[PDB]
Amino acid sequence: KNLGGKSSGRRQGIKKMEGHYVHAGNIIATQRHFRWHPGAHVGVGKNKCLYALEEGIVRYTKEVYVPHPRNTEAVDLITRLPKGAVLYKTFVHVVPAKPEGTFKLVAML
Amino acid sequence: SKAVTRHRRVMHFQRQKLMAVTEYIPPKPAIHPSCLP
Amino acid sequence: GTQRVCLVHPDVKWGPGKSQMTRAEWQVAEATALVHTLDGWSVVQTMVVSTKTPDRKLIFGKGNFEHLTEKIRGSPDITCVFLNVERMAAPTKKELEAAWGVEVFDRFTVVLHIFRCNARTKEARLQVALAEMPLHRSNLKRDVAHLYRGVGSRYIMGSGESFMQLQQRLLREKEAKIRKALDRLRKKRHLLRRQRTRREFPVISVVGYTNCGKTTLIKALTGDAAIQPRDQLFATLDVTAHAGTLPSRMTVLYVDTIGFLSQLPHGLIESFSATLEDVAHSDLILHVRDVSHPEAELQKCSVLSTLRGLQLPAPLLDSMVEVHNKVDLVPGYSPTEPNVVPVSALRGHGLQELKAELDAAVLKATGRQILTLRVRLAGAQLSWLYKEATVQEVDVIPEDGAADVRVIISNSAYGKFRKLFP
Amino acid sequence: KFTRSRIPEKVFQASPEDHEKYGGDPQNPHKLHIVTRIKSTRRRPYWEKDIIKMLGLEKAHTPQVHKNIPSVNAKLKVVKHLIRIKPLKLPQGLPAEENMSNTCLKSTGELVVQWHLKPV
RNA sequence: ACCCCUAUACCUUCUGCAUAAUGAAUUAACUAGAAAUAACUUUGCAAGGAGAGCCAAAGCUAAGACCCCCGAAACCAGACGAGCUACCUAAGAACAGCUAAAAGAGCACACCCGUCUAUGUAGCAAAAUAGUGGGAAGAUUUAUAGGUAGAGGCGACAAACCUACCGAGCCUGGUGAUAGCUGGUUGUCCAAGAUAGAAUCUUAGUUCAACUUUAAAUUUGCCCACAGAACCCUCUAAAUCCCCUUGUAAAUUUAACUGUUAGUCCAAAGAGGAACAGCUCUUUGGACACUAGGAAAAAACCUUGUAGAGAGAGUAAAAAAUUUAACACCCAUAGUAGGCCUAAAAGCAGCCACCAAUUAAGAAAGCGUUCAAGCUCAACACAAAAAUCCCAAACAUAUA
RNA sequence: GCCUGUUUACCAAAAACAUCACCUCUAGCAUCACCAGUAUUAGAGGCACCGCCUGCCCAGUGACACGUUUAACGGCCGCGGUACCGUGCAAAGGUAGCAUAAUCACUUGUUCCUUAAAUAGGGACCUGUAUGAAUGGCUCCACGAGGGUUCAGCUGUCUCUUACUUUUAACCAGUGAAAUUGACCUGCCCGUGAAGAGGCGGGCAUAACACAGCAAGACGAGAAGACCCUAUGGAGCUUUAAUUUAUUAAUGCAAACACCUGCAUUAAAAAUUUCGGUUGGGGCGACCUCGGAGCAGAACCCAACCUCCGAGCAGUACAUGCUAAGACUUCACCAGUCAAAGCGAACCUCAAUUGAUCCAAUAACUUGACCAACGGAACAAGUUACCCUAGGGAUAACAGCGCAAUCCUAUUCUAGAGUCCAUAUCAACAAUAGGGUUUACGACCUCGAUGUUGGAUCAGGACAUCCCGAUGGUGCAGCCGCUAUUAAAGGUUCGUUUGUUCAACGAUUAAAGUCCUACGUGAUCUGAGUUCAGACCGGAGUAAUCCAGGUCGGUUUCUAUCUACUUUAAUUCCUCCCUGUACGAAAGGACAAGAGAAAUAAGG
Ligand SMILES: Nc1nc2c(ncn2[C@@H]2O[C@H](COP(=O)(O)OP(=O)(O)OP(=O)(O)O)[C@@H](O)[C@H]2O)c(=O)[nH]1
Ligand SMILES: Nc1nc2c(ncn2[C@@H]2O[C@H](COP(=O)(O)OP(=O)(O)OP(=O)(O)O)[C@@H](O)[C@H]2O)c(=O)[nH]1
Ligand SMILES: [Mg+2]
Ligand SMILES: [Mg+2]
Ligand SMILES: [Mg+2]
Ligand SMILES: [Mg+2]
Ligand SMILES: [Mg+2]
Ligand SMILES: [Mg+2]
Ligand SMILES: [Mg+2]
Ligand SMILES: [Mg+2]
Ligand SMILES: [Mg+2]
Ligand SMILES: [Mg+2]
Ligand SMILES: [Mg+2]
Ligand SMILES: [Mg+2]
Ligand SMILES: [Mg+2]
Ligand SMILES: [Mg+2]
Ligand SMILES: [Mg+2]
Ligand SMILES: [Mg+2]
Ligand SMILES: [Mg+2]
Ligand SMILES: [Mg+2]
Ligand SMILES: [Mg+2]
Ligand SMILES: [Mg+2]
Ligand SMILES: [Mg+2]
Ligand SMILES: [Mg+2]
Ligand SMILES: [Mg+2]
Ligand SMILES: [Mg+2]
Ligand SMILES: [Mg+2]
Ligand SMILES: [Mg+2]
Ligand SMILES: [Mg+2]
Ligand SMILES: [Mg+2]
Ligand SMILES: [Mg+2]
Ligand SMILES: [Mg+2]
Ligand SMILES: [Mg+2]
Ligand SMILES: [Mg+2]
Ligand SMILES: [Mg+2]
Ligand SMILES: [Mg+2]
Ligand SMILES: [Mg+2]
Ligand SMILES: [Mg+2]
Ligand SMILES: [Mg+2]
Ligand SMILES: [Mg+2]
Ligand SMILES: [Mg+2]
Ligand SMILES: [Mg+2]
Ligand SMILES: [Mg+2]
Ligand SMILES: [Mg+2]
Ligand SMILES: [Mg+2]
Ligand SMILES: [Mg+2]
Ligand SMILES: [Mg+2]
Ligand SMILES: [Mg+2]
Ligand SMILES: [Mg+2]
Repeated sequence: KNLGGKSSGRRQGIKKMEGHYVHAGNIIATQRHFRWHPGAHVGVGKNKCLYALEEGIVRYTKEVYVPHPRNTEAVDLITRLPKGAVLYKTFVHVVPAKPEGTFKLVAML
Repeated sequence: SKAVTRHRRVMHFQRQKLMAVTEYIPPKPAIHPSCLP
Repeated sequence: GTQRVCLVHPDVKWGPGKSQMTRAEWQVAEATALVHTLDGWSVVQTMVVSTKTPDRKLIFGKGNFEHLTEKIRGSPDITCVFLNVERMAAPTKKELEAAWGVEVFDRFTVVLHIFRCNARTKEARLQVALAEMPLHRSNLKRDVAHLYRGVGSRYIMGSGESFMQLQQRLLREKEAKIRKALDRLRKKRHLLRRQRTRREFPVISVVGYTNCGKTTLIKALTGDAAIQPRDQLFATLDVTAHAGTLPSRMTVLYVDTIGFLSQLPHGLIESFSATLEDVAHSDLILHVRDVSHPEAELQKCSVLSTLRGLQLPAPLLDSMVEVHNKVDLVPGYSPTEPNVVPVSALRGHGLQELKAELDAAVLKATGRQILTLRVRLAGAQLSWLYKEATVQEVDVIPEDGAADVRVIISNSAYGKFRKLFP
Repeated sequence: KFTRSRIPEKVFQASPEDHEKYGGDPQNPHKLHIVTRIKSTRRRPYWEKDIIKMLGLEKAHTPQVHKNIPSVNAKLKVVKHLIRIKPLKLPQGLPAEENMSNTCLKSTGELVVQWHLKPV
């Protein structure tokens, strides 16, 4: 009577924990729902996977959640929130390590 | 056998030893109070 | 078990089984009450199907049977089918169960279930096992190919106990053990009555159809508040004796019995054995009829047929006092047939007249003699008579030292008195 | 499921009664542990086996000297049910290069720096 | 010499064998690992090597070194078979006696057959003997010669018979058929070595992973401090991941491979079953498929493991404890037989009131009475049982 | 079954096959069968003498025709009303006959006869929705080593065995095998254990060897189990399984002027090959791929014929374009994911929502399988008991073993039965224990065999006692009883049907016990039942063949090497009397004591 349910695990979750050096483009965490939200220098794919937009150190923090005003469901949740209440979410940041570049003497004209 | 059984499940010998060692020992009041004034 | 029942009532038209006295609506109402009795399930669907050959294996014709099985299989909510056909034969039950995909119950099986589920007696359990012994086609709702070839094939030149041989052996052994246990329980029930018989208590069996008010009548007669009549069918499960006092100051046992049912093998119900043997050994039979019920004639016919089949003594059949209960329900009622006492058990209208009537009946039946006897005072003759015989009246002659006592005394007690105090 | 055991911190907080019983002052703690494997690693988890190998306690009843520092203490806490831990005592102080070849670890836990094998 | 103490043949197979699972009487002899690719080692020559061809961005050339045995029912081709048997062809032979009368007639010999019983069962016999029985002038039996041949013949169809074993003969050959299946696989010694899964006409197998082995290159491998890893869900576990130190010495990568991918119990979290199974299925860990000691014997419990000799020593785990049911003695008047109720129901059949006096007593906490009467209480005083035969012997007291 | 005959040589002799008779179909003809024959003939068949008959149906399939045919395959009903009055449907609604049948089950149908007693037999039935008419139906004369029943007689079949002769046997002499055999210095009990020990643990026993018997064990010898499963192992047979028509026969078209050849089409006959997997053994049923949620609370990953939900799209867009760092990855690979920057532009939603290679279509771009057995053979089903081989105790049936759901037993509870009264005897809801007799469930030993129902024979053991003994209670007046404690020394019947173990019945008994012992015991016996080979009936299927349906028949091996063993104060009934006494109102009716008789068992 019970059919299906044979699907294997997605192997989703965090691929880079805090303090891990991460290169640009590396996937930090794969998730089905928004468990960890994108922080600074972290981009989201179509499937909600978080990838490092810069080369640096991954840091997980708790930050206030301010959704986009056009996110109707979240805006409604906020509108129903009592005064003084602030939503918090777990954000993943990539603290860039190297500088954008250096100025080098190329020609002594 | 499940952890919860309708009968008293047999304990592993080390657990049995642990229970016997950690049995309650009442305080012996030296001289029995019954025959003290 | 929270079952869902389809009540299939074969309405017999023409030929044997055609009921002139009762109607299909009444019979299906009776079946609905029967199934409600068990506290577990209720009728989800009811179908009255015309049938002209009730004696055939399938009861119904080919077209009607196909139509019935069509609905039964189409409707999934049904868990079982109750066939208001008294008793089904084993082949009929097998065919109907296979066709309809669910367990099929008849009146006999349903009553056995009432006894087992309500009166959880060993008699009922053993009777259910006895009736359940025929066991094949375990997986209903589907015909299962089996291919039993090669199981227990000959090893050298012979084979061990095969299937349908082991089944036969188990069937025979189980039947024997159930019968032996039932015999033991019957012997114990007989043992229970030895002291009562020795004390020679006049014993009266109240018999009648279910819900006629046997329990209520016994409550009214005895005055016992512990007796609790109920509106449920087969409420008075198990047989019990209650003491009561008659206007002649006599003590009499009323045997509250299990109510009888129409279209039911009472002799083959083991739980009814106590009732049947108690009415057999009863000194008088009190036939309670609920004249208010529309099916009164059918109920009387069924009860009388059961009593006749019991092969009771001719004097016991005769003098059976008939009491028409529930007379208050009928606004104005007049008993046309003589020698019937109209009473209202709840309202206690004709109870005094009934008491006098069956008091005379007991005096006739038990053989006790009403007589005036002279006893010398201080002899303890008077105390002995007080204990061993009912004492209607006492008149002491102050001068003589004797007393004339009007007493109803049995032959045994009279002989004992004459010998003990010549 | 059977898993690695997390010992609550309160277990390793000595009391004054324990100090009196075992003769160790909370101030000025001992520097080195003498550790002896008194129990087999057989029938014990692979992690305990590995910790024993790391501590170098493969041979039973063979004393080994270890630092009394938090990390070594953590390993010893992991495998504490298989080992006997005692404080290394130096009645004559640390052995010098001159007497490095005359040392002996007495059963009391004292590393005497002179071993004459003669009656006192 | 035996007596003493210790010791559960071997091989194969298996989760696990003394196993009452396989093989083996024993001796002698015979009887079973064939090889490419790519690598590794060692030479030679060297941007070239090689005795045309081929390879080459250190290669090329040469050598060394890894790949078993027996076993089917089968399939097909060509021969050989009808001296047995099935049927037929030619031309022959036999059938006493009695009853009946020109008979697919009866009894009954010879003769043919083989109903039933016994014996026999490596027998006298690879189908018999003794008795018994069916037919015995016919569709009979039978001698001789001939014919029908296997994708076939023949058949009063019993899948009968076709040279003792016909669901389709036998021989030879293809053929050393093939077998994921069973069995076997022969000198010494050391070392490493039991690991998730996926796919599969696939779960008796195989390939890839994982594990394992070898060699080589390199540098981090394991343990692990904070900090850190989600809401749903109100609470919500043992833990885990990550992880510098630290204690350690391993790890990753490169090259070449096999074998294991049919598993048991124990502790723990669970699921199914019946909170059964020495049951089944996952997960963490342990042990076993290796040594030794212990729990009696003992794969899985406990102790302990790295190997030798010793007629030394300290130890590890390691021996079950329980024996259980007494109990008050005295005394009871009472307004009245509290009312109603009932034939009477009077503490004591039912309901309501349920007070009150005597020093002290519930309009009575239980028996009894037809109803009463009579006897008491509160109140005064004073654990287990089964089938061959129980199962070490015994012991309560000499200093842990 | 008409009969005489025939058949599985070597387990079935039969009811099976044939058979006269009847009937169906086909054929208008000669120089090798038919046949040296010619429609009263020949061949292919069905059924089965005879007697009465053989009913209705051509809708479907087949065949023949261009609609016919059932003595071709085959089929031959319902509904509503109260048997007949109407109606639906069909091709026709099973007609005559017979009927518990050799005819699914119910089944030991219900009756009468038969017997003391009958699951047997015979005669009957409002007896079959699974009887039934040349898939032949009834009747019947004869006949049968056919299958049942039976009168009478007969008898050692048996009650109940004994005696003797011969053979065998044992001893002496001559000659002289066979399977078997790891080695054996080869005991019993209990426990253990690979779940049944001569070898292991604890006990007990124990000089040594012969000879003759016995068959409880050596899971004894024997045949690499024929039962069951598995193998991408076979083969036989059937088809309406897949692929073909090479071959024949027809036709049509060519070619040649009917034959021959080539090409097609249709049949007949065949040929080759297959008959998935999982699976609490196999089968049936269900399932096979993908996604979400629990189991799996917290990085990841986790099984289940476990619990639940869903998917095999849809919508919007036409940059839903091109490129490219770095990463993830369903534990392999295949496949699947995310994506910075850049070019070119503007200024995808969705959990699943799918499928490789080859090969086809296309100019190309691209498209193609509910290949769902979803990592996908390009295309193949049944059945086998006529079976075969290789294995498997990896896997079922018997047995053992685990367990105790089921089963059985005992206590606790104090509601309720018991006129009153829980406990004389019981007992609901429940609780706590014990046992290992059942049905299971598990699949641990055994498939290079552990022979497995019932019976005979002999029995060993338990007591949870049926009888005999003692004892307490009783709703124990006596007689019968009921219940409980103790007791296993001894005993525990003969018959009818039935294979029955059992059951019923007949007659008894003091009683006619419940069990265990491989449901004791087949190297002691029997095989009646029982899913080997033959055959019939009913049913299923197109057929082969099949049915835990019936029924008739059907090969019972072993010379003993080892262990073990082979001469170890009795119960009960009845008769009289007590005694018509005690007891009892009567009905009835005892003990104890005493006397006498027997029956069985043991030994002579
Ligand atoms: N009006 C009326 N109703 C009555 C009378 N007697 C009985 N009843 C009703 O019928 C019911 C019968 O219940 P019981 O007296 O227990 O039934 P019984 O006669 O024992 O029958 P079973 O329950 O079948 O045993 C009563 O409970 C009342 O509901 C009567 O005299 N008059
Ligand atoms: N990719 C693909 N290949 C196909 C498909 N259908 C057929 N094929 C190819 O053809 C094979 C199947 O052959 P068939 O079963 O004969 O195909 P069919 O289309 O049913 O019939 P034919 O056209 O007669 O071949 C496949 O294995 C492919 O090679 C399809 O839907 N997709
Ligand atoms: Mg899931
Ligand atoms: Mg078979
Ligand atoms: Mg042996
Ligand atoms: Mg062996
Ligand atoms: Mg084997
Ligand atoms: Mg052998
Ligand atoms: Mg010949
Ligand atoms: Mg003659
Ligand atoms: Mg003749
Ligand atoms: Mg045949
Ligand atoms: Mg055959
Ligand atoms: Mg031959
Ligand atoms: Mg080979
Ligand atoms: Mg080694
Ligand atoms: Mg050592
Ligand atoms: Mg008192
Ligand atoms: Mg014949
Ligand atoms: Mg004949
Ligand atoms: Mg012949
Ligand atoms: Mg034969
Ligand atoms: Mg013959
Ligand atoms: Mg024969
Ligand atoms: Mg015939
Ligand atoms: Mg007979
Ligand atoms: Mg001789
Ligand atoms: Mg044993
Ligand atoms: Mg001998
Ligand atoms: Mg045997
Ligand atoms: Mg054998
Ligand atoms: Mg075999
Ligand atoms: Mg094959
Ligand atoms: Mg991956
Ligand atoms: Mg697949
Ligand atoms: Mg057959
Ligand atoms: Mg075989
Ligand atoms: Mg079994
Ligand atoms: Mg097994
Ligand atoms: Mg298993
Ligand atoms: Mg063997
Ligand atoms: Mg006893
Ligand atoms: Mg059994
Ligand atoms: Mg037989
Ligand atoms: Mg047939
Ligand atoms: Mg038979
Ligand atoms: Mg015969
Ligand atoms: Mg024999
Ligand atoms: Mg013999």
